[PDB]
Amino acid sequence: KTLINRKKLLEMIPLSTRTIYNLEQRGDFPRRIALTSRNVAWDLSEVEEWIEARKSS
Repeated sequence: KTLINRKKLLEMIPLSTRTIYNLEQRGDFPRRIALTSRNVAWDLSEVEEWIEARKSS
């Protein structure tokens, strides 16, 4: 339903861009979506699900 940008993602998750990228490459963070070859975004629902999964470990 909703795609969020880097700024909103970093406002939600207190992590740096580097750590989030490394987590994505490890398969441990929702993969960014290339809206274009210049624009990226994250599915809000997947970010929330990742937060809950971290809360449940």
